[PDB]
Amino acid sequence: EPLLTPAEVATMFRVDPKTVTRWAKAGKLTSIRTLGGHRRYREAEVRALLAGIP
Amino acid sequence: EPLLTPAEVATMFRVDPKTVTRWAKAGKLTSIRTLGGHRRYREAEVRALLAGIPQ
Amino acid sequence: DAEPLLTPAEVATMFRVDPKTVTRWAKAGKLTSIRTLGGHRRYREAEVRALLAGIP
Amino acid sequence: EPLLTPAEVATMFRVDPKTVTRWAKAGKLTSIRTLGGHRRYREAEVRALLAGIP
Amino acid sequence: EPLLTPAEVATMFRVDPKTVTRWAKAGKLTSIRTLGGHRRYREAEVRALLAGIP
Amino acid sequence: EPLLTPAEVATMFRVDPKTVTRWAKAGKLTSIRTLGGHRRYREAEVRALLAGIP
Amino acid sequence: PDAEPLLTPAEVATMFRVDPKTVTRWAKAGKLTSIRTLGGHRRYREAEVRALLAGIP
Amino acid sequence: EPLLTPAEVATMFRVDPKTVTRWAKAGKLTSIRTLGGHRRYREAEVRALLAGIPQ
Amino acid sequence: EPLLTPAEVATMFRVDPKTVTRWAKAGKLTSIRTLGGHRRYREAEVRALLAGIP
Amino acid sequence: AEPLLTPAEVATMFRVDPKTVTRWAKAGKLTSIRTLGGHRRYREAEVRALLAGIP
Amino acid sequence: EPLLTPAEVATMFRVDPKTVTRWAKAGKLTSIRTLGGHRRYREAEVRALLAGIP
DNA sequence: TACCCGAATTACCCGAATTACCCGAATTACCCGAATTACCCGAATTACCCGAATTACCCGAATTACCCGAATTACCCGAATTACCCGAATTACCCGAAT
DNA sequence: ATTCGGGTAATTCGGGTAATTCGGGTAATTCGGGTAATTCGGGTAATTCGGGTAATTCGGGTAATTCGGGTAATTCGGGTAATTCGGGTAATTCGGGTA
Repeated sequence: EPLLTPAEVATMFRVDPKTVTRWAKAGKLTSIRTLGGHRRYREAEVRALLAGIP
Repeated sequence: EPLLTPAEVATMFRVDPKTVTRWAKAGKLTSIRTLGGHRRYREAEVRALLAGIPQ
Repeated sequence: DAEPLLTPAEVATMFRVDPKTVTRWAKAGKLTSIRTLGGHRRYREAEVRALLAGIP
Repeated sequence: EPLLTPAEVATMFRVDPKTVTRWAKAGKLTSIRTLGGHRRYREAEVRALLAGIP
Repeated sequence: EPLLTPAEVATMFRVDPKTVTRWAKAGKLTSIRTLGGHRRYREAEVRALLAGIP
Repeated sequence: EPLLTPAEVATMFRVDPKTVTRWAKAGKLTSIRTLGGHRRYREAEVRALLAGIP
Repeated sequence: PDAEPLLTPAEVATMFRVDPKTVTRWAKAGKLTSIRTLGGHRRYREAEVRALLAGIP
Repeated sequence: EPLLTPAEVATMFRVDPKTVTRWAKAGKLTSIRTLGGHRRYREAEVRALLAGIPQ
Repeated sequence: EPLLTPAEVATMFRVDPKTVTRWAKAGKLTSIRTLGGHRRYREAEVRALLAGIP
Repeated sequence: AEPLLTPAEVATMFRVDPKTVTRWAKAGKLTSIRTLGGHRRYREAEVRALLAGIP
Repeated sequence: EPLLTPAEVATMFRVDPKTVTRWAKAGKLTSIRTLGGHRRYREAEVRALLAGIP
C-alpha cells in the first residue's frame, strides 16, 4: 500500500495536520500506525475523498 | 493542486466569504469540501478569474 | 502576490463623489476595474491613491 | 524465512530507512545482520505490524 | 559436510550472490571448490552466521 | 581400491551426477567403469580435491 | 599349483562398488565366468576380475 | 587313486572345509575315510564338479 | 604275501608315512618288520580298508 | 638238501632291494651259502621264519 | 666214490645245471663223465663245498 | 455630477459545527564521511528435460561361514635303515643233437 | 624227459651317497553338531549414461544503499478562539435617463 504522511494529507485538503488527526480518530479516515505511533493514511482513499467519491 | 480557503478567496475580491459560498453554491466557482463540510477553492481557478477569464 | 482592492462606495467616498460616478470613470477607463463573479466592480487601491496625489 | 531490506521496510510504513534502523536498535523489530553490517528484517513480522498485530 | 550454492546463501541473507562471493574472497566465510571453480559454502557456518555467531 | 558412485561423489561437491561425469570425461577425475558402464571414482581422489590438493 | 584362485560374489562386488545381485547378473550375462559350488553359489576367477578393473576385455 | 584332503577341496571351491564335509555328508561327494575317520576325496571327482559335470 | 612300504600305504590314503606307523602301533594294521626295523604292510589288508571292510 | 632262496627271492618277500638283503647277511642277520661263483643263497626255513618275527 | 647228477648238484646250490657244467668246465668241481658224456660230480666234494671248505 | 427607478448582487445577525493555533514531550527527517551491497558485462561451469539401460533393492528359501573341545593328523629332528648309483664278473635262459 | 654244447640279458657281486624310516613331541587340521550372514530364484523403483539449452557463477567496476551519530521539523496529546457552515432581511450595486 502507498501511504501519505499527515503533512501531505493536510496539504491536499488545505487543512492542518491536527485536523487530519481529529479527522482520523473520528473514524472518517482509515489510518495505519508507525512503530513510533505516528499515523499514515491510504493514498487511494485520500484521493477518492478529494475527488468526492463516497 | 493548491487550494484557497474561502477566507482567502474572499479577501481577493473584497467580498464577504458568505458570498464566496453563494458563488460555489450556484456553480460559478468549483468547490472542494474537507471531510467536515468546509469548502476550499482552487487557487488556479481564482487567479484566472481575477484576470477575467470565464470558467 | 495579492492586489488590494477597493469597493466602489469605498472609492467614491474617497473623492466625495457618488458610486454611480465611479462606474462612469470605469466605463470610460480612467480607472482600472476588476469584476466580482456577480458583476460588481472593485478597484486597485494602489491606483486610486495614486490619482489622489495626482499622478497619471 | 523471507527477508526485507531496510529500504523496503521503510517504504511500507512511509518512513526513512535511517528510522527503521532506530526501530531495531530500540528492539521494536527483529534484525538480521549481513556479514557486512547491514540489517535485514523478517517479512512476516513486519507485515504483522502494519495491520497492527503486536 | 553439507553445502550450499552461492545462490542459496544469497537467498538466505537476502543479499546478492555476487556479495556472498565478495565475503568469500575476504575470508568472512569458508569457501570450497568444485573442479570447475564454483564455490560451495558449509551449511553449518552460514546457518550460524544468520543466528549471529562468528 | 575403495570407490564412490557418482551419486555420492556429487553429494560431496553440491553438484549433479552429470557434472561429475563431465569432470571424468574431461580428465580431472580417475574413473573406473563397471561391466554395465556406470563410472565409479577413486575414494581418496575426491577428498583430496576437497582441500585443494590435485 | 593347478588351481584357479576364486572370489565370492560379495568380494567381487566390493571391488566394483556394486551389489552382489548385480555381479550375480553379470554372470548370467556372460560378462564373467561362474563357478558353481556343489550347493549353488557362484565363485569367480580372481584373474578375470582384476583384469576388467583396468579396462581389458 | 590320487586323493585330496578336505582342506584341498575347500581351497579349490573357495569354501570352508566344514562345508566340503557337510557335502560328503549330504552325499554330494564320494568320501574315503582314513583309519582315524578323516575324510579324503578323489581328485578326478572334484575336478569334474569344478568344470560343471554332475556324477 | 604282496607287501607295501609305509610310503606306499601313505600315498594311498593321502597321509603321512608317520601316520601309517601310528596306525600300525594302534593295531589297525598288520605290520611286518624287516630285519632292520622298517615295517611293511599287507596289501590285501590295505586295499581292503580303502574300500570299507574291516 | 636245504631249500634255498636267491637274494632276489628273499628281497621280494620283504619288499626290499636285494642289495640290502646282502647287507643283512654281511651284517649277520642271515645265513649265507656262497655259490662257487660268489653269489649268496639263503635258507628258506630261516627266511620263512623271520617273516613271522622269529629271532 | 658216491656221485650226484648235475641237477642234484644244481638243486642243492640253488642254481641252473649249466652253471654246474660251467663250474666243472672251469676247474672248481671234479667231474667224471659217464660213457655217453654226461658228467657226474663227487657227492663228498660237493657237500664239503656247501659248507665251504676249499 | 448628482439623484431618479427595477433588478440584482452583496453585507450583516445567529446557533451549531468545524477547523486553527497554543503549551511540551516525543518521534521523525535529512545532515556527513566511510563502508557495504546492487547491478552491468562475456567465457565458462552447472542444472535439469529425454529414453534406453544399468544398478539397487524387497522377498522366503537354502547354502555357506564360523562358534567349541576332543581326536587325529602334519611337520621339526637326529640316527639308523634302506634305495639306487658305478663297472666287472656270475648266473639264467633262448635255438639243435645226444644221452 | 634230462645234458652237451654255446651266446645273450638279467642278476649279483664289490663299495658310496641321497632318500626313507624309525622314535618321540607340538601346532595345524578334521572331527562330532548349532546360529547368523550370504546367495539363491524374479521383479519394480531409483540411479546413470548418452547428448542439448538455459540459468548460474567465475573473472572486475561505478553508482546506490546503509552505517554510525546528531540537531531541526514534525507529530504525537488537549483546549480555547476564530471560520465556516446553513438560513434570513436589509444595503449596495448593476443596467440606463434628466435635470
